[PDB]
Amino acid sequence: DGVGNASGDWHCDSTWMGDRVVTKSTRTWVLPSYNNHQYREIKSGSVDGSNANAYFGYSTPWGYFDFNRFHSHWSPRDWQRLINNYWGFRPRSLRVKIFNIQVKEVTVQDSTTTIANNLTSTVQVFTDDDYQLPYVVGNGTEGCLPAFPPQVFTLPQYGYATLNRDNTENPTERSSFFCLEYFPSKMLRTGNNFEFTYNFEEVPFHSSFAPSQNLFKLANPLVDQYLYRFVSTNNTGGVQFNKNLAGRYANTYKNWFPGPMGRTQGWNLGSGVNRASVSAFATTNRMELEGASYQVPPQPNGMTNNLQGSNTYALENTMIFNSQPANPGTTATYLEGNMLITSESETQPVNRVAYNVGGQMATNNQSSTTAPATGTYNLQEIVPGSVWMERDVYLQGPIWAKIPETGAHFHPSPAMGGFGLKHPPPMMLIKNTPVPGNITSFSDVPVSSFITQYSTGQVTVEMEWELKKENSKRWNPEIQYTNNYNDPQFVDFAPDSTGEYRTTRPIGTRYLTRPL
Amino acid sequence: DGVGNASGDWHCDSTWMGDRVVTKSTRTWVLPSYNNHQYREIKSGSVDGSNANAYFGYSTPWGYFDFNRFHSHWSPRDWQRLINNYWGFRPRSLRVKIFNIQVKEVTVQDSTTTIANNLTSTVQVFTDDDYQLPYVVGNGTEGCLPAFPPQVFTLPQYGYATLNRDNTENPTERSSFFCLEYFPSKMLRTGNNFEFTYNFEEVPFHSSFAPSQNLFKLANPLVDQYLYRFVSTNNTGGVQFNKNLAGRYANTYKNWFPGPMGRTQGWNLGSGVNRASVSAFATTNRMELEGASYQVPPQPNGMTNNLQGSNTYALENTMIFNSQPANPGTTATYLEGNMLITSESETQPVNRVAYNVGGQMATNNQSSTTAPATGTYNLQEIVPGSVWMERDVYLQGPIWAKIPETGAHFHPSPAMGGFGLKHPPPMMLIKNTPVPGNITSFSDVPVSSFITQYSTGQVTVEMEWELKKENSKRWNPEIQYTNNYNDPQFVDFAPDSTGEYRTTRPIGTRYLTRPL
Amino acid sequence: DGVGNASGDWHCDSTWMGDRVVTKSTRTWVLPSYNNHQYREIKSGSVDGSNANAYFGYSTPWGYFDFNRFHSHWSPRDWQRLINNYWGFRPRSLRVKIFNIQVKEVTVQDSTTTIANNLTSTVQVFTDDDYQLPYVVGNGTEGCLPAFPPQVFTLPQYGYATLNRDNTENPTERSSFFCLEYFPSKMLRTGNNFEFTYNFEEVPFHSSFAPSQNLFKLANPLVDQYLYRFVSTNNTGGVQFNKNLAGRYANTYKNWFPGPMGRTQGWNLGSGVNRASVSAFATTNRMELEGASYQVPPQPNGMTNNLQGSNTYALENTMIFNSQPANPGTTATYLEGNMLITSESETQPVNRVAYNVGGQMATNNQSSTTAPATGTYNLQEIVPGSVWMERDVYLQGPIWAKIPETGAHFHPSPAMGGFGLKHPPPMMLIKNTPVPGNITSFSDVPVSSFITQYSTGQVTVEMEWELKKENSKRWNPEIQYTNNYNDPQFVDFAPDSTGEYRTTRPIGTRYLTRPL
Repeated sequence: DGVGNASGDWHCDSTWMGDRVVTKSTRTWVLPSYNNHQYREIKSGSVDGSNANAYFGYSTPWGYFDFNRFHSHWSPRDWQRLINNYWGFRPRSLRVKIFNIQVKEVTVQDSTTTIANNLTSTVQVFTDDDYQLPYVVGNGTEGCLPAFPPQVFTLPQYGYATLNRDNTENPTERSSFFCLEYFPSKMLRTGNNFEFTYNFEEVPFHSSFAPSQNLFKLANPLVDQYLYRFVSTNNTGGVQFNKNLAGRYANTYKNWFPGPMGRTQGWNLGSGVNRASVSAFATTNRMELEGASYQVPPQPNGMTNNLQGSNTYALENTMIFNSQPANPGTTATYLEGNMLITSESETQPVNRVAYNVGGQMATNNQSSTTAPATGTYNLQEIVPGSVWMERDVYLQGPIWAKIPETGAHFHPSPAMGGFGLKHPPPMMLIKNTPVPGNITSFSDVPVSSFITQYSTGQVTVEMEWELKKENSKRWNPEIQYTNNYNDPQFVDFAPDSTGEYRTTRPIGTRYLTRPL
Repeated sequence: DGVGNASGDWHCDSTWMGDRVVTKSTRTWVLPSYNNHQYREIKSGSVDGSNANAYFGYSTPWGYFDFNRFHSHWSPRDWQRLINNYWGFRPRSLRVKIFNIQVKEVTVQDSTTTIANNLTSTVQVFTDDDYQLPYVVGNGTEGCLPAFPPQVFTLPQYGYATLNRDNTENPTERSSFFCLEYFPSKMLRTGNNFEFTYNFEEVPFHSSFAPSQNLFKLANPLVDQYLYRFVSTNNTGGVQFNKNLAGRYANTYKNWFPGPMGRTQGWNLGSGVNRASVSAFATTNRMELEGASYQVPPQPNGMTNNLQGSNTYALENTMIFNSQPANPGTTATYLEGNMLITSESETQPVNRVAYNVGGQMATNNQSSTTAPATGTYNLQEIVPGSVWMERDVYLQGPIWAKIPETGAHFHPSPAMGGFGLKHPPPMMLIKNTPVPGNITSFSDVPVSSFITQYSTGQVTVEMEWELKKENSKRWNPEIQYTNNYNDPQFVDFAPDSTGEYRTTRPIGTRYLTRPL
Repeated sequence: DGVGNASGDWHCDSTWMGDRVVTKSTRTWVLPSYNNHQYREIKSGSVDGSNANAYFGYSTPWGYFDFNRFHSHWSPRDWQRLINNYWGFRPRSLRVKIFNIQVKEVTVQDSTTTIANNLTSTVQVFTDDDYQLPYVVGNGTEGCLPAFPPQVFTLPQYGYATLNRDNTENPTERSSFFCLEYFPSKMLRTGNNFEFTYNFEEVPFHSSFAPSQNLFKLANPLVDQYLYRFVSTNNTGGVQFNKNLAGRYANTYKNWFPGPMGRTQGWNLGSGVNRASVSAFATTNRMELEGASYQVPPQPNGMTNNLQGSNTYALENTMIFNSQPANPGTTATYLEGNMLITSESETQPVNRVAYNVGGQMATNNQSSTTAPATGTYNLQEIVPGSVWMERDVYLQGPIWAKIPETGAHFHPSPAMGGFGLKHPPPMMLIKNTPVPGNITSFSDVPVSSFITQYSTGQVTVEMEWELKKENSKRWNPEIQYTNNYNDPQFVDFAPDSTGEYRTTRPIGTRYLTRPL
């Protein structure tokens, strides 16, 4: 339309309408001109003594919008309203809007650096709707819409790794290059706006409740089982049985089993002595792939990293966030006091404890001459009639992940939590259209001098979520997420005296309970 | 209606109508007044040297109807008619009826103990249709409708365990209390009756056939494979191949694999020496959960506990029933002569043997200096292209189990056999409405003196089952379940001279065969 | 619309149409960027030796429009036309418009500080229609549309106090943070405008008349009462009566009583000696709240601060304005010559005098041995059959106050005068949308460098008022507000030689009289 008319309005809200809730968020973004308008091939060799660190890829001059964190859509208080009242939820639709664009030209003649706005410049924008480009959004990386609405953010630069050859920096004949200018995009001048809608594919509700019963003790403690059990042999070797009594859960027959587990190492937070001067890496859990060794946090779903009322944590089975945002490439050594360490202790009635052995079993064949022997195991995968709880979602965590296209997968639920999607919300890429400097003669060699500039604008995301109403018959009152602080020095989830947003705790999702 | 009119009739039957069969059972039940009308919080610490035995829960004054045993619906002879002719079956619907109620008041003045009937007293009854209460029915516990129709049974008391804290008797802030009087129930006087219907959710047919072929020998024994195999290296290290010949099953290429296995210990029944003076517990298979060690019979599906024509049994992978019903809390040491030990030997062509190693595999990397080494394994979970047979159903065993609500499970088929249901037949609870004794003054303190009483009545269950017709082209005659006894001293599955029902053998379900 | 077209026109007017009068005001406002775009948590401890001064709250980067002063809508001359002719009035509707916006960018490179206009920048605007935010408008604070139409004003910064803990600067777990960007707002570029309408809820007319009779002397001075009164006891103790004569008002029986009073201290203005070297604070009237002592001017309604034709003023029961506007945070010691001290002397026939005792009453029980004793009181609250006059409204005073939501209040009429409203004219907030400076690299840390800028525009308020026509039968002429000055050196309510607006007197509202 025009220069003196606004292309959209500010919307931040939450509208609860029974079975649905609609969240809206608007933020102000700024977009730098990345790479100075060109593609570069980026690469690395073996860094920090690990060739799993090697890669080969491309950085592009595009930036993208990333809103795959819950705090980008939920306020602390609406999150509390959700986890204290519902049993589950899932995303239904998405609507995005980019508007009020402003391109600024920057000129640094004689160290004066003046910023003027360029009314005729454009930004290009497109969404990759067929998933033809490497999807980098759901991998726990930075650059999402901020938690707090008044914050202004920088869009991150799009880049991707393709195939490297033999754990070195070199490409292979299969490494691909994707040119993003090879997709159709819209061009927007200062009076233009971009709009985009999306519907999620039917996914299972997240389970925002904790189990009120232990999986191995579902039998009625008042009645005995009509099943018996082998309990020994007499002085001659003949077998003897005993009836499974009422409430002797250590012996009853079971119908269901706990989920898969792979033992992780346990460390003590706060009080609780640990081995001094250790170097985690050398002894962490790894998986090999293409000849290299990778750490695999947070480990696959089906375990619990903490046992309620204990300070031992299987740290690599844990999501660890920082209480605040950090600068790029920081190598500082943070301590427990700076972190937001999550705990999955409310799944312990169903998920095995990560730092303990998973059980034991027969190692030999007993005979008149050999005594029965058993041996414990450290890992155990899926068996039939197995049940576990998926990892929890936090307000500061990720909403979805793309399920990789390979044609074969098992139980597509991402290790970091959230929804696993075949076709997730498409990537939205954006860049400042290049504007050439003063060029006076002809050359077949591509132009390399540009006017420096950047853009800024507003972005609105509108998500509809479907809720699963809590339907309990528990008599006594439940546990609820509550604002409880002893002698607060500042309000949590609010700006402090400096104006910086504070958050002292990770807020999970399981407060309500249910009988198994 | 009224005192002198009966509220229902007696129905026991079986109606076969092609693809369906409808069973009806009526029994006479008696209901004691449990706990003297009050809820109690029950609990236990570490019993028998195992804190997996600890719990915290509640007993209620309610009793419930449990008809989750096949012999509650099938006569020995109809069961035989089913397993000798069909390939499978599954439950379709359920209809329950409680009628002809009679409340009796018991007065023990001067050691005379007279029983009179109280025409104005009620029983309360309800079904938990939304599964809001801890479901205790499918956990192999006692108190089901009896096998034999003339038997009168006592309804069991409803109780449940909730969460205990740290393997001790104490509750946690998440432990829940469920008050059952907090549901809507019907009240029945002597002229009233209760009726309830239910439809099962589409489940897979049980497979009542044994495989006529071994899974590893599905190739035609007359033709060779067009695939080759590595057979050695020559004096220089160069690799050599050999064609896979006709009928050399030890080498053919396979497409499918046997199901998951976890080695269990094997013991000899009858003839066959075992290690003398053993104490099973210390070396049985265990799974850890919340810091405690639990035995897990019958182990997960996918194994066979016995090898046909052998007396070695992997006893913990076995369902062991008693030939007769036992008294509550018996600590007697039964011998093989008293038991009904089931055998899954007819799945051996597809399921690995529980007391043997599961296979072996590469442990190193061979080179000119090291010889290839291999190591056996004792457990192996699911892999792709795995096939196994679920555990069999017995006439004296369980029909269904509730699949626990956790949001994540794999292959919901219960270890003890039967159908795994998301929404199983709802629990039916019943209790004698309390009647206060002589109270002459007012008190804010709840009444604690009641008239003692009990009730009795009839209960009819009507189930429709769908059958899968056997469609074989086998030429020679099949194996059938048959009444074969050498010199019977009494008729089996009949009352003896005392009037007590006899059953000398577990009747499984696989007699018919099928080619894989 | 566009850059070269104006978004609205200038309207200043007054249209009298019988029973209604419509006022319109347009002003030019300027809006600074407050706090540099961020929220800050502001707080204070015990200041000036009083912990009632402690608080905890938040300043925001928003500013707001405040038109809750009568002089924002009335000219001195229309005010005179209102108070000389009507008996009352009340507000009926409100219409607001913000237009002709202009955002200016300010750059201070090399001490040149140049101001350019930025055609693409926005201001955000919204009205809090559900009263979800702390309402700070009706609390006698600065920043309203100016009295004189040519004046340009700065919008004040929105801030609020929430709960502090124990009269200290610390918050409590109940202290709330309100993010204003969490409401939906409009964005306006230089061609846009915002419009908003509101209807007041039916309120009682203000009473702009003075009583022509004294409340205790409503009886006809020509007739005696048919009631008698106790006047003494004879030498034996027997009681004696006397008839209440005609016009002896000191004794008649009364039907109605004066309003509530709490004694305030009286000081002499002009001529009239006061105690020398006093420090008011230590002896002013206070109310305790949460453990702290607060001064409570102007005291609750129902008293008169001055007795007509006297120079004694109960200064804390008085509204004291300054003859001119002052700078922020001035600690100057003003003298009577600089003030506009209001007087409520025209309510004296009905309201008790604040610096005098309120009356007296029985303190003992007389008997043959004790003489009747009495004791005066300093405070007396509401009794049944009590009548008083509310405080007057001045041209330089406040129009409305929000009645606090607590569920319980008595006679919601604000101490400072005006209308008390359940749902008052919603707050209108406005801010300059932030525009980021030159950002060249990505960071997850929020942007903190902005282009400095400010905005300006016009604002039009249109209020409809309903009038109550004066309907007197007084014969002789009334008192009227009149422009009377002996030897004027300058015209009052006009700009002086410097161009600054002068106002030498507070203009109340009661000139007309009425018989009680």
